[PDB]
Amino acid sequence: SHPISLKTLVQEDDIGVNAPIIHQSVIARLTAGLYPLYQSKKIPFEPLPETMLTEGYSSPVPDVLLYDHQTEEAKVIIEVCQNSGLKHDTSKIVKLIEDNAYGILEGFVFNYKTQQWLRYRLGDGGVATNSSFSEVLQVDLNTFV
Amino acid sequence: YSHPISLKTLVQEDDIGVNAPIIHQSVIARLTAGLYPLYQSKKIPFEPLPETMLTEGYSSPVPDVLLYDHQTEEAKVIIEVCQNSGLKHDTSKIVKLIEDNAYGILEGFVFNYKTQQWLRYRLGDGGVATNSSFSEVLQVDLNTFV
Ligand code: NA
Repeated sequence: SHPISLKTLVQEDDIGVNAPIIHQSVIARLTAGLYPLYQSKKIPFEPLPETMLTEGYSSPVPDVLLYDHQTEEAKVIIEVCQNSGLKHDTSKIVKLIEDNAYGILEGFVFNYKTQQWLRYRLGDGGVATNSSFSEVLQVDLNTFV
Repeated sequence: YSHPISLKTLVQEDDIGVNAPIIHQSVIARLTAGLYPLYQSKKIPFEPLPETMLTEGYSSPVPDVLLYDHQTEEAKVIIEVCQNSGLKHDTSKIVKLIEDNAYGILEGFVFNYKTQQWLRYRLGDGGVATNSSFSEVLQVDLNTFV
């Protein structure tokens, strides 16, 4: 199990200067947790951290994405809040999914301070819900953090 | 675990030279993922962290992967991932981060994914890097993960 829980890291971050470390730790946790499912062929998409969707200056760069090498598209994206709001950042992922540019089917936002998750699925009319379950991957993403 | 696509295959397939962003981040993912269970199991004491700031500000260096000592709040091992065009830069960078700064870094590595070659630099080796993938700090061959 994790040598240091997210709860402990958050409890110890009195001045808030550890936020970047905690954020990258979540990225590490998700990437490391998902990777063996990919290598074992349980999931078809490669987990990739901090990967640009395009070469544009303004390209989105999701904290974690699930990449389909065959179609050259990200199918699931995960954003970890960092000194930012869960709700705010979710309104952002919804637009990314509903504008249909990138082939993204599902998105998540995780607030590491409260360990709360929001999910959005393409086709859900712009309304997000409180879920950590990926229907694309068939896994509970909260299990990895 | 075997990698579904080898780095060799990825590079072979990118004749046209436009897939560097994906290949580079895949290397980060493989190193982070490969090392993480050693940290979880307490075989190594340092957390593998991708693209993490060494210090405060937009001035901070950000190596591709580092091994973080949560007790001293320092990176003890850093890894840069490059292709040929960045090799000279990244070799100079790891030496300077280790010898011209006080970040607590004991070892640095450059992995060139185009050639799949490793270089190592150890604090105190007088600026001279060698062609090794073995971390003495971790007692681990980093090449086993890529
Ligand atoms: Na790099």
